[PDB]
Amino acid sequence: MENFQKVEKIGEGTYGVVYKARNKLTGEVVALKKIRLPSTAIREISLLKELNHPNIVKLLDVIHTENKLYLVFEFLHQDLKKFMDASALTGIPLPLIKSYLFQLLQGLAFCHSHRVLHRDLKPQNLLINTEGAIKLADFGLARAFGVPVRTYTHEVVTLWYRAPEILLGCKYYSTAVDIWSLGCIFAEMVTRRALFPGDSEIDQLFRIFRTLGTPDEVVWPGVTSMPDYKPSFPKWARQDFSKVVPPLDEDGRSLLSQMLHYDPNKRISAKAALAHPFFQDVTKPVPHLRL
Ligand SMILES: Cc1nc(C)c(-c2ccnc(Nc3ccc(N(C)C)c(Cl)c3)n2)s1
Repeated sequence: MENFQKVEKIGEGTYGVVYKARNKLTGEVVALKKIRLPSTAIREISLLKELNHPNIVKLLDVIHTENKLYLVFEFLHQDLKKFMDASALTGIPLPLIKSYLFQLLQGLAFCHSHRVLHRDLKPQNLLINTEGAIKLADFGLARAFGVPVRTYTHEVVTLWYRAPEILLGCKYYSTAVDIWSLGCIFAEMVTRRALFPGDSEIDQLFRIFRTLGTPDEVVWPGVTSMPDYKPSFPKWARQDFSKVVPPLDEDGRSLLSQMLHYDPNKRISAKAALAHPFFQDVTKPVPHLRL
């Protein structure tokens, strides 16, 4: 770590704090994730160094030294969260929303083809550059490790993009959890409001049920047998997407509805989503970035 000079803090994840830093050997600026503290973890994270794609933030190095684990990522100039906040008065242009969703589906189709799941997509780990690219950052493992950031900071775990199977206690979930999260982020880019801003696990689940209807065996076979399912859940009727994401057109609303299917087996895959008619006229616009 003597080779890196911290510039400023740029983020706080669930298990690590992220800094902008300078590599003293090469002169390059990087994003450095510091995890406060497992051999299986070192091996699995090292496998992520091989997972290279245009829509994935490059994991440059894994440094294991003195009861800390440092992840060195390529540096991108802004996150989607800052861009959405900066665009709150005007809205992100629909062609740019479509480009970003298309690129993130390309990134997910690639990592899902290598049986790599993100598991915690959110605007703070979607990174953009001045050329119009957007990239997925910091893929999570199935087994969590290290001191959680919430125990030594004022930061809280966001549940807003969590798939309903995770909230209902499925421990052997699929790549469909990332498609759900991405659908939630797509709706938030379009409407400029989070789709399901829950502040507890039950509030998160009941916000999903109030919009999409309480799931039952008809729409989700096996839902009533899931670990955290309760027959005492209130029964809410489903709402129309025309109410949930105006002014999205019918192709975008149909795609979103397929990304938000309750049954993970019915939920569209990233590969199938790339072929959706919504992307017939996709382009790659330039964002207006204030850095
Ligand atoms: C939570 C995160 N995890 C990672 C690994 C992150 C990462 C990876 C690569 N580049 C960047 N850049 C970046 C992020 C945020 C900001 N401001 C707007 C908060 C900036 Cl100015 C740059 N962040 S951000």
